[PDB]
Amino acid sequence: PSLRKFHQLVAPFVGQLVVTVGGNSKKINPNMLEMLRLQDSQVHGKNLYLNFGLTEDLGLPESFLLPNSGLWLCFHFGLFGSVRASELSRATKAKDPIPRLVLHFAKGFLAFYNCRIYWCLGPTVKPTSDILSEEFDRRQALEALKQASPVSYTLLDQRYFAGLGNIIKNEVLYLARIHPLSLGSCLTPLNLESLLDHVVSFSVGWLQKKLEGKPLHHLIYQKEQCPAGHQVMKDSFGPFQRLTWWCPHCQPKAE
Ligand SMILES: [Zn+2]
Repeated sequence: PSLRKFHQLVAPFVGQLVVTVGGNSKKINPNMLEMLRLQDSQVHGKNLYLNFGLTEDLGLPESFLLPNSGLWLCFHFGLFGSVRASELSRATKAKDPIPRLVLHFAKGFLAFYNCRIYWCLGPTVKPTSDILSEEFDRRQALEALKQASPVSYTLLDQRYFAGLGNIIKNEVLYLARIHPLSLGSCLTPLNLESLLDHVVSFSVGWLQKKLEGKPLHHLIYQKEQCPAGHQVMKDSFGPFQRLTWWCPHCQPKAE
């Protein structure tokens, strides 16, 4: 799979609106891409990055209230991954293969075969740091987590947990039932693995909930009482300070 050819195929569609979508991969719900423009396409290290959005002059969206910057889709091509332009592949005597995704433009369409398709932060950040990307360097992440500093400070480090902000920090911390100020050296590997997995789970879940616009129920973020019902405490901590919520009863400090 030479991704240079794939990029050459994708290039004529850059700047064109997406009319409709098809395929059998509905995990990302590609119908979000309707009436959006393929604003950019780039290739870096066995991955293909496509950007969809509505950017007008000066970088402003179409309709503005004072009162986004586009979505990035990552395509990780395996040994037999491929993309087609205005044509569909046929089987080689093993029924025709079904494309994972088909994007329709007025000029033509693109079909992607045998590839992993997931949202990502984009090319600007290294995929190893990206928490959304499947190619997430969990070795690097745990090496960062085992440091002396409290877990909130390490989690907010974009070099190793890129894309992780305040809300994900608080929710992932409550889900593992660990205190925000607990040290990464003074935590069990069980809790560390649970936290690291909850990162990847809650990130993609929250992203999918936010894209579809469905109302999201916050567990501990800006909540007066925890799910169990204990009063929630609020204070500011940082390595630059940020607002934090935690339940001391649910999340002991644990020396
Ligand atoms: Zn509680």
